[PDB]
Amino acid sequence: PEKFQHILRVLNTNIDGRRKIAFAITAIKGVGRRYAHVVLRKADIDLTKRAGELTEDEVERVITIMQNPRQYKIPDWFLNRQKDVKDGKYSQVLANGLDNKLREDLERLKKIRAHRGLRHFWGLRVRGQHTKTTGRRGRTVG
Amino acid sequence: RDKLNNLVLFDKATYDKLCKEVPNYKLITPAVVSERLKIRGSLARAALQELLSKGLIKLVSKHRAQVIYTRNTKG
Amino acid sequence: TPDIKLFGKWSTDDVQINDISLQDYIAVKEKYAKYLPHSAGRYAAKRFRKAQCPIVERLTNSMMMHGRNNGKKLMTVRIVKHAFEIIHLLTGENPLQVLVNAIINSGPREDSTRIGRAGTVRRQAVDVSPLRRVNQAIWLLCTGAREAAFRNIKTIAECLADELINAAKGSSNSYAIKKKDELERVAKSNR
Amino acid sequence: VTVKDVNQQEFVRALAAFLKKSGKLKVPEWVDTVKLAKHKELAPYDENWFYTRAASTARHLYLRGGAGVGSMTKIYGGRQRNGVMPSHFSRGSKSVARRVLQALEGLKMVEKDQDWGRKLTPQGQRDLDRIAGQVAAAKKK
Amino acid sequence: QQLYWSHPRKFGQGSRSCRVCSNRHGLIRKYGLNMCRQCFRQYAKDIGFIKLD
Amino acid sequence: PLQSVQVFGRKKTATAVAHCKRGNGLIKVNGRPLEMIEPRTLQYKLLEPVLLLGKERFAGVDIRVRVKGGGHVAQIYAIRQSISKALVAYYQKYVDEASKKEIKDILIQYDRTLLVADPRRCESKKFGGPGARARYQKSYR
Amino acid sequence: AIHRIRITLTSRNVKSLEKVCADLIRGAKEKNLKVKGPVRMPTKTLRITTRKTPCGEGSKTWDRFQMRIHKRLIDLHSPSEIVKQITSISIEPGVEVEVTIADA
RNA sequence: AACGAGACUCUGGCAUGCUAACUAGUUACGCGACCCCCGAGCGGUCGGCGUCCCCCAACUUCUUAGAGGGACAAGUGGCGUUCAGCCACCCGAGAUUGAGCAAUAACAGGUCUGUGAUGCCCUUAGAUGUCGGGGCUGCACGCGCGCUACACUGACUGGCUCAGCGUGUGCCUACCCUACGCCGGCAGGCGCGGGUAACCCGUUGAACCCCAUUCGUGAUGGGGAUCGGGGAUUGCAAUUAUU
Repeated sequence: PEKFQHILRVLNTNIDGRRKIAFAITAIKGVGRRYAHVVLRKADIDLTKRAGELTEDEVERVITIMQNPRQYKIPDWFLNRQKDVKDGKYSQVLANGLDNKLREDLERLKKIRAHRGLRHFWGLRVRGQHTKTTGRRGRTVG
Repeated sequence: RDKLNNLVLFDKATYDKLCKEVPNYKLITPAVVSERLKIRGSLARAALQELLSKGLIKLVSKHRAQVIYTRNTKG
Repeated sequence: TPDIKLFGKWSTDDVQINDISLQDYIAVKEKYAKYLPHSAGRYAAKRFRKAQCPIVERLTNSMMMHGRNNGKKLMTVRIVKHAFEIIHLLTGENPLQVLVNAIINSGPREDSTRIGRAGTVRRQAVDVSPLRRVNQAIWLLCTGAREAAFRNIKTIAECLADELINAAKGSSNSYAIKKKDELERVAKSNR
Repeated sequence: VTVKDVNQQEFVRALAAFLKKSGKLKVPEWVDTVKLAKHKELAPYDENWFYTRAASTARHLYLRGGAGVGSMTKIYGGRQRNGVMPSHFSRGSKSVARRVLQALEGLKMVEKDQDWGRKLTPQGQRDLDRIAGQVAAAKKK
Repeated sequence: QQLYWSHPRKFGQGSRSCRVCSNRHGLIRKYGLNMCRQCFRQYAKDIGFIKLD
Repeated sequence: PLQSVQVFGRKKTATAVAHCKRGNGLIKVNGRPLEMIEPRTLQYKLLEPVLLLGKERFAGVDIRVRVKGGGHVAQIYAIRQSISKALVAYYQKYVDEASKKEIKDILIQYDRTLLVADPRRCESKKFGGPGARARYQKSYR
Repeated sequence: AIHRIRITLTSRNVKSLEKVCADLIRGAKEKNLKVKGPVRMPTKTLRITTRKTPCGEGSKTWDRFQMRIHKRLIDLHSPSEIVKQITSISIEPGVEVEVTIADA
């Protein structure tokens, strides 16, 4: 039964109606599986059926409950970003805005030109890691 | 790995075959329903639960990782 | 007899051995019946001491390999209860008679070995012990189901029970009866 | 009967149901944001987890002589996968268990008894054994 | 001396030593011992331990 | 007189002290029925002596057991070994020789260390390898 | 007065210990003070497991050392004077003794 | 004749015999108290389930540690020169459970960076003996020991259920193991209490295992590398990200 619809498009990523609701949503960046099983329960809907069985009325509510999480009483610590830095607030970042935000913080750390941006620009590991036996790839030997 | 796809919703033909496989089959597990039809294993799980409510099949054994079903005990 | 133990559902009488060359190396009914295939066991410390413990127990032992199923003998008995159940429904025979046939049909009767002569490979065909036949036959059919369920929707229970049907029959659509004849095909050649 | 005489996997799943029927318990605000132990990777599959954990809590108090918030956590802790690093043991949350015990105590089926630690109230012990025989009466052990 | 002649060492390696030569690293802290493993062996018989297994 | 004889069972560190006292029925282990004890897949095993001997050797006794030590498996063999041995000792001491002689013969037929204790216990790890007999890899050049 | 006095003995040598325990049980029984025999307590293992080589080289070997201490205690109930009398006599080897004021 | 071998020492498997136990238990009631009819019965009474109550009760099977005993190819049947022994079997725990200790002679083996063991040579106030900030982690390659994975004999979420060797502040110049109560999603904070330890932490209510949900053969929820943002704790200080 329930032949009504299948694969659909939502914001910035195409989501299949093939998979279960929570796991389907995770494909959108800035949303993990842990972030989705919350947001579905705040929306007060089943997670025990497929994503192709949601109606347009329902999914319209999903994105609102997602993009104003503080106003639907999901805690601040449970967000991606707490006080971004130089923006002054708690925030939740989703697919195409995530990349834009990310590229800024790279640019910032070469603006000031800390140790960070130099390691980024040289293409070497940021965090405390040995590079002597790591990475390889490689070739060109003596 | 291979490429394969299964149906995650029911159709006409799935339901009709589902009613007629019963007297012909001694073993019915969701795995065997996966092969004889093109249907997902969790879909096939619940499809057999429906039949048991009708009394077409009979449960004979149960486990976490398996469920077994039999005909009508008419041979 | 008036206190005869089943498996909790299966008779250990009405179990035939269709060789005189493998009876008294199959253990299934002299007094070797038990409700479970788990024991402390003695399988060692004397050479003739392996043949004195049940076939059903041996089966549970030999299907727990590949480095992550060792020390999980309790899970293995779960697989055996489903196996026999499926075999009995599927064909109608008492599922111990199935297993005994499956062992008898799968055991190789001649095998080859190595011999070093002139610095070049020569091979010699030789025969086999009854105790060897049993050890080989239990290994081979278990290898089929172990391989099959290694990326399939089908569970290990389903695979194993299917493999005992095609072994117990002379069908030659199994991993066991295939490889049995392969060995003999070599043994003819370098005989 | 004594709760020992009946199955215990069945006992709890009926004791949880008893509470939820009777309007019993006071439930925290946090109930859809809760990992439910440190070592867990995901939130509960069940929304009735508060009722469920209160069942298992009250059962243990009947058996053992009762002990504080620390011991309850130790009973619940399990194995923590660490990815590339090999496993370790850990003990779960505290503030969930401290609300569980306090919610039970609000109905006065538990109480901070002698030698500073919770013990189950005689009224509490009465109610366990009351539904304990209902389990054996129902199905049949 | 004055306000510089020392830097606080009151934890870690540089604030413990051993009582038979003042050597560091390889030493046994356990039971209140404070003996370096090379020299511990030579005073092993001298009341302390004896081999048995 | 006050009929009470006590026995124990062993299997690789797991004591199970089973007193056999005059009565009828009501065999328990740890103050619980032995109709369910919780792996319950090896459930047929501890029941095995009772089932095989019939109910007519257990027609005048209450046997109860306390346990400690071992894992889930080894406990089952300990409790089985104790209740079996308990029965034998009771008949040798308050009834007569020929009473227990029959029962002894029945058990030792399907012996599974039902009257003796497994000697085997773990062997110590000695350095230069994991385990008690395995060795780390050794590389040449 | 009559005080429940507990005499703890402790040593590293089981022979030297035990005979001195026997002496203290004797001196008590001689005056019929209704003493309690030795209550032998669990022997405790001090272990040290270390390299045999100074400066690593050659096969990796270790060496298990152990010292076993022994504890045991005799409970008396008698006047504290006659206790300190019988305690101080008939002790020659290196064995420690600890007298207690009172016990419940 | 001697050394090494075995003998020996330690360790493990066998004692309802001996010795004796509020820092170890059991049993027995007395129980009174709680509890349910939970069982015979009726809800009484009798019994069951554990805790407080237990004793100037009884006992030491279970826990503990000392002295002893036990195992010898001893017995039986084969085989052997009928010797030394060997194989099978009875009895029963099979003479072999595992370590420690370990000879003569040798190596231009390793260690002057354990040594206030040590020869000789070198340096010694512009010091090779002290403070501050840096490095031993720097990466086109190569090699070795390991760890985690490639799933369904699985993962995930609930529920059920079992151990053993140890260790601990009162020590160096300064520090321990933690119960319990409260606050916090978590990391953690905070208030009180015990333990020199068969006494307190801890009847160490550990994991795999076990039972029921969910996922469905899909680089998938397998895998968690890499990496962004934020919160804690240790320290004088955490930048190259201590945890």
